[PDB]
Amino acid sequence: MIIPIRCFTCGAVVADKWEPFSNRVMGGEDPEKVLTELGVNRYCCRRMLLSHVNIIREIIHYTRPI
Amino acid sequence: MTIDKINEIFKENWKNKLTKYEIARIISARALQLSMGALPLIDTSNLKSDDVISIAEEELKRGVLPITIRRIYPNGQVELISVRKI
Amino acid sequence: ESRRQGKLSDEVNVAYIATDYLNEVHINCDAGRVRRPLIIVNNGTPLVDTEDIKKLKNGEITFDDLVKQGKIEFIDAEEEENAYVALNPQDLTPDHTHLEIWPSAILGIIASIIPYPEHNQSPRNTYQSAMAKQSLGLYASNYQIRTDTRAHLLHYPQMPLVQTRMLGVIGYNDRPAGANAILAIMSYTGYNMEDS
Amino acid sequence: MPISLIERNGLRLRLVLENYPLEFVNSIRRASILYVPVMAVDEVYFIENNSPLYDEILAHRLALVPFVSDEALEHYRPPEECCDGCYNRVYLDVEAKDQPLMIYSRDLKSEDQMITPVSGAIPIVLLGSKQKISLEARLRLGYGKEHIKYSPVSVSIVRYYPKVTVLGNCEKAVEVCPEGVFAMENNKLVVKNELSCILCEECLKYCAGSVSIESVENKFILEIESVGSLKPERILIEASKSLLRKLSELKSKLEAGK
Amino acid sequence: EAIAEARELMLVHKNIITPRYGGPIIGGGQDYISGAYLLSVKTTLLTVEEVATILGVTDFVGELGEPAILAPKPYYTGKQVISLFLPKDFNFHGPANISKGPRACKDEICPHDSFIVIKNGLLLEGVFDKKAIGNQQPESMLHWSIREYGTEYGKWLMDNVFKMFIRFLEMRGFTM
Amino acid sequence: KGVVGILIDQVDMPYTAKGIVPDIILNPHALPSRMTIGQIMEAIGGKYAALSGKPVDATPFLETPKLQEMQKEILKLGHLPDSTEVVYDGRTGQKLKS
Amino acid sequence: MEIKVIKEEQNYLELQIDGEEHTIGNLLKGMLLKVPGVKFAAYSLPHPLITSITIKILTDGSISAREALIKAIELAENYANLFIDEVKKI
Amino acid sequence: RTLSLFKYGDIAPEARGFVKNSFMRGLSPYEMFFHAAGGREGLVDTSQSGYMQRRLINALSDLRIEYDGTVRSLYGDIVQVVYGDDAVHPMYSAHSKSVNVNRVIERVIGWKR
Amino acid sequence: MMQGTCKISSIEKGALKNLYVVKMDCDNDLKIEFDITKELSIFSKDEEVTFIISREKPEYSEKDFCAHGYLFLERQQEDGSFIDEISLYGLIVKILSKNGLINSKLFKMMDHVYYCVKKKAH
Ligand code: F3S
Ligand SMILES: [Zn+2]
Ligand SMILES: [Zn+2]
Repeated sequence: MIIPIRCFTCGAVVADKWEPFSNRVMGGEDPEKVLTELGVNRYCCRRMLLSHVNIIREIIHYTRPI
Repeated sequence: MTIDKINEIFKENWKNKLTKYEIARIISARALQLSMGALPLIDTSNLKSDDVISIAEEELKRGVLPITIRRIYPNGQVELISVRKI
Repeated sequence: ESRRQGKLSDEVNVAYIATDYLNEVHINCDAGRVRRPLIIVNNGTPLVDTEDIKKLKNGEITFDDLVKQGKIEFIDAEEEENAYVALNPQDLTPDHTHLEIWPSAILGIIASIIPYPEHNQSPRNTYQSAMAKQSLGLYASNYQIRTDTRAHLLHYPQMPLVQTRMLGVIGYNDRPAGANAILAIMSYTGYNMEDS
Repeated sequence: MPISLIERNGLRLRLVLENYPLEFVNSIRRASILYVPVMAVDEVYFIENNSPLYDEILAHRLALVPFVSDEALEHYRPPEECCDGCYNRVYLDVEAKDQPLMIYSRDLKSEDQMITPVSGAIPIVLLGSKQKISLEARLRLGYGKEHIKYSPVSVSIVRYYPKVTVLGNCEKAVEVCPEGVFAMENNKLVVKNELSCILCEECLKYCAGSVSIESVENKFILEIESVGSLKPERILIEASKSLLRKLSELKSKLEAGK
Repeated sequence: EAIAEARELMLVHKNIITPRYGGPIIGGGQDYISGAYLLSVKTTLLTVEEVATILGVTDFVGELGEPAILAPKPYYTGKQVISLFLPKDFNFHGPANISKGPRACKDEICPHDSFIVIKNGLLLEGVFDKKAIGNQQPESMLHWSIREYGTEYGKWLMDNVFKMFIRFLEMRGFTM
Repeated sequence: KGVVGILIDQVDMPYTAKGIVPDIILNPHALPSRMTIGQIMEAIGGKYAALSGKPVDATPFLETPKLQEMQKEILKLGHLPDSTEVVYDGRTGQKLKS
Repeated sequence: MEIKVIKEEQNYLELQIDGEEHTIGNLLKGMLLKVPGVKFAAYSLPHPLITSITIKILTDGSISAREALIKAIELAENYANLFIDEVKKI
Repeated sequence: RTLSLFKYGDIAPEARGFVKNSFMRGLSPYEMFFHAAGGREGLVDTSQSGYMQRRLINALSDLRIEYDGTVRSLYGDIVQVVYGDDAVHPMYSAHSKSVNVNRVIERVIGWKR
Repeated sequence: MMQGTCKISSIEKGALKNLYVVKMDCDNDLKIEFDITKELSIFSKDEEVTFIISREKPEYSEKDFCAHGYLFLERQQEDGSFIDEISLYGLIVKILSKNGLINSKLFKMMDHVYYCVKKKAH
């Protein structure tokens, strides 16, 4: 739904690098270069960002009333 | 060779040997009557386990049990085996 | 030819059966026949050319326009008795009558999610299809306002890094049911023996 | 028995350890993960939550947020000697008006000003229109042996010390090494980054007679990477202090039995 | 009475040999066989620390003896470590499973470790594989051990030596 | 298919020289008799996709990139082309021989 | 931690420690293997789901097993103190 | 012809299901179809076995070994004068053999042979 | 109980991965070949060395090759020569003789022996 706070494999924090990465990649930059500039060097942490699906944006339109 | 030599070998082999069913029956009976208030026939002061089945096993291993197995042969002959110090 | 020119219904299929003893023509126009599309080739040249592809890529025409122009036709299993089909354009012959659109279209929608399925043994590909219908993920975007008797929800779903072309068509990348794991292949502690 | 610094780059610290046994170095590597105290969210008190995320999901997300703990190891009671002086309170009270709103880590307010989130740009939750959250969390010290949220590092590495020797000359070594240990300088093979060698031995199946690869027996390389709560040098000292505590307790219990 | 009968007649180690045929129905599987092969091959050399790591998963406490190799460096052998668990009067001669191909020699003079030689409980030749420790293999070395030393010995052997194979796979590394 | 047999903490897992730890460990004995090469190919392709940031298409008969190009690019990005790693035991700290 | 003796002699000791795991067991085994007089030393973790280890020491009789264990603990403490001293000046 | 990709009356090896690739190199589309067709009948792969075992159990349940060595029914009928031929349990057999004499010889003089 | 001076003739690979075979030519029409690995490979292909086989532990240094095992095999060939085999707990030492080790009443079957090879170039 929303980006995890930490990488699943190691305990590195990845949630604060999601907005810069996604904003710059849809701006036309190379994903590998953006990831290397952000400091994400291990592929365990790179799969966290390269495979995230932002579903909370769709879900906020159908939140349970309670 | 009463009927066959194999039958004589069989009966000679099982003459002074206990089958596993007899051992199981003796141990179960001893444990059942030991849990009902009987006094153990061994020390039972430095044994590893203090349950009835372990005490019965140790009582059978060192012959102290005054129990006799009655084997009834199909022709009517009776054989008696004693486990009290054999 | 009449069907390809728009003067006959596209629901009509015709087969000619010639044998040492039989000389028959069969025409079928009823319901319930399973048909598949093919590109019509003529003298070793498919009727879909570069200009049609260019007009298709920028949105001027669609698949239905190619069908209505007599370049692609749906044929049933009995009309295909007269068909000589080529998988790829580079093995075409003046004796060929049709060309396959997509060689991977012999699979269904679940067999279309397997990466490298032609490198696996077939029973494992069959078991995959059964197990893919039992996995937990996101089944609907409005799941929180629905009332289902039983339902599941994976908290952090990921889309596969190794993709297939059908995953984006069917909308699986928006409703995924798994995650990407760092995998090691080794013997460790004996707790992964025989399917653990 | 010295210690040599390789590199200090932000949250990473890399060292060379000489004349230490591998058992001690691996025990340090494990203790820096398992037995170093860190401030983290223990439980959350919810008043209202209209967000798309459930209470348990938000609680887990808050528990995974790092907090600065350098000054908290002398003002707060560790979990080994279990209110004031035990817990800290952090508040969050947000609401969206008419358009979706994203809640970050800078929206968390701590009663004690020395315990703050490491980064203020961590996305917590996205709120829809008119949705609101108001909660209150309690933070306490803990060890990574209990929950991995209390671990102060991300990676912790000990590897062998390499010895790379160039015997002849071959251009394949530069091609096949994944670590970039070799380079070509004036038509000859030289070693640039010897300490980056991971003893892959991939160079020995191509440059069989041109390169020699060994490991130094008494030297080891230690890498740790902090997550933000503590500086890398404090973690290595806290791990050794934990080892000393355990050893002293075991020794006392042993000597009290003979 | 029910508990006593279950403990006397139905216990697992008393039923290692199946009644359908005279063979063991309990034995080694997948990592056990490859670990035994990798440990018992004649190229395996071990140090004191590696030997202590391997033997730490068992019940063994005692003297290791001298290493098989004394100079230039002190090294133990996998066969030497395996021999610590065989009875000191056990003898066995037989081929190994790996002897299907050209490496088969059908005699004790084999440069491929294809023929198993045990004399006085000392593994001097051959490897351990499916034909020596595998389950459902009648007239194997494990079957003869169980038959001639009791099912309690088989229980003790399966609980001690079969862990060493897994530990050695963990140390050696086995991948595909 | 399989069932979870044990859960192991990150300290006890085997780690690579970069400190990476597996999320799941698979037994090598499950592959040879079932002959699922696509899983090893997918592991290599996934490592390549994570390292390079480039799309990986595994559509049958039409796979791009090819395996050899993937392995060359994996080598150029700082890893071994055959997708193997140097691994240490987390419980003792000793390097595995393979 | 909580300890208890399984079997003790002058040249043999089997010690069970509750609340400990690989971190202390491996260190103690490695320290024991370098104590002069120790013939065999190993540690075991009987079940990974339980936090408990077992230490097994065999000596030649010139030194007691308990004395060897105490010496190994002292060696480990010296190493830890030296590490603490040397980390503060990098 | 099996598929529309092939000529009328073609009985060449590739037209009738011979795969010349390996799993390492990958299968062709029609090779994949042929492989899936070959393995279809293994997917189909007990009441008869259960019925037979039940009939055997109900036929044989009353037989017992006596102290005589004889196999008799609980109603007294004699089935075998001695069990088997040597009164040896298959569970204690040396793989159907009462004694393996070569094994005994190996036990006694195997250390010098 | 059995000594000699001899020269190495060949060092080949063998059946297994890291195995190596050191063939040797000795005096008194004696031939010896034994298995080694990379760790124990300290021999060149044309050097003079000295060996000894005895039931007592010899004197050895860090630059020699010393091992102990069991003499477990002896066969007689068609020409009247003997094949003797010592197993260093897995590593085989083969000895070619005309009188044998047991047939000559030097050793018994399954004796524990010590095998040492030292370099003549002290
Ligand atoms: S190829 Fe590479 S990293 Fe080390 S041993 Fe060989 S150099
Ligand atoms: Zn990571
Ligand atoms: Zn052979």
